[PDB]
Amino acid sequence: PELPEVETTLRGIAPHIEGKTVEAVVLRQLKLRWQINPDLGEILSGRQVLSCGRRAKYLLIRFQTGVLLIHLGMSGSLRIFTPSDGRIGRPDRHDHVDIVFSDGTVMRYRDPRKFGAILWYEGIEEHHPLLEKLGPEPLSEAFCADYLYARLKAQKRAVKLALMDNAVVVGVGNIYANESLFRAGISPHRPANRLKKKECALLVETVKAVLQRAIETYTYGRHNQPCPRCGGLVVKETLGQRGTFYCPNCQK
Ligand SMILES: [Zn+2]
Repeated sequence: PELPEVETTLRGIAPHIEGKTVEAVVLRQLKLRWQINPDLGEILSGRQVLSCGRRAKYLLIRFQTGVLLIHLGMSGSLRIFTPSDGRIGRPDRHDHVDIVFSDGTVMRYRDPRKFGAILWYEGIEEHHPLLEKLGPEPLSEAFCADYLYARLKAQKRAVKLALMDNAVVVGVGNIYANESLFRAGISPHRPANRLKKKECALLVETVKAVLQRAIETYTYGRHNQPCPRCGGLVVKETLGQRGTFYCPNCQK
């Protein structure tokens, strides 16, 4: 799951649980990628979920005594059973966590590869070990032109290495990085320092647009095919330990 997948998971889960009271927590597994607190039932039972949100690939269920972090990893997913619909199908070898509310809603966590994580954190999200070294979120006004200009003035690896760095900004993997760097016309190999504000603005805007469309659920893998704007031979290179596609006639 990439960032937009987790965002649509959040938007599909938030209404059905926000404001509800946890009646019980059935644990069918205690070891994922990290150990699950073996006594989540008493911890969550009776305490209303105050809000729900996301940061990078981590879903956050904020209560009044802490926060529950859920990482779906490589194969993880969540599903909501409303009591007014159907029947709750019997669990699986891969349905590890149930959260039963007093409304009847049930939240089931499924991870056939046992790679996700369910962590309970009493403290400040700003200082979580898995969360502190993260940059600002795209889709947020903390991702401005001035932030990027101040963040690229120090290091100047190629633009793709900095864009795919979770410390610079979260959630832009290979696909979105390539697509956003073409649509901006800034080139993957440009020195990060040698851009300027007038292109950092348009690049953060194009990143936001690429991601925003990526969540409403293509210009990459197009080497040796003419470019939609220039028309150029767009090339494919392996630098950055990941595939790269760009138009050498546009992007500088
Ligand atoms: Zn072109």
